Order: sequence, then C-alpha cells, then structure tokens
Amino acid sequence: EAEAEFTDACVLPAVQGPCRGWEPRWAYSPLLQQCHPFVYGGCEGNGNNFHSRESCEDACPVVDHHHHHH
Repeated sequence: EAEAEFTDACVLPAVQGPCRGWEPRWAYSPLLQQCHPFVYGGCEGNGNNFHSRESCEDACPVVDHHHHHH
C-alpha cells in the first residue's frame, strides 16, 4: 500500500458525530495519501481528528517510497 500499512487512526475515515455544531478539523486520507480539512461536530467521532495540516501529516508523514511492501 502506502508505506503506512498498519491501520493507525489516520488510515480510518473521519466522522462528524451526532452533534449539529460544525468544528473544522483535519484528517489523513490514505486514498489521497495526504491530509485534508473536514467538518467535525465536537462530540463523539473517530481518532482521525487533527488540529492542523501540520499535526496530521506529522502523525502520518510521507517519506520516499522505500517500498517494504510489493
């Protein structure tokens, strides 16, 4: 896959939650191999919730593809 192959929260899609307030957060997308902003709800959600572009890529960074995988 990517070099990140262990399913960390960053590999997991993000969620808003049952709330109705809209809190901007950042989430990593392995399908985009990058982080993007998203609408979050400030209540229950998944762990793929970052404070910035920075913190998100810092959690799941890109490195040169020293393919340990196929």
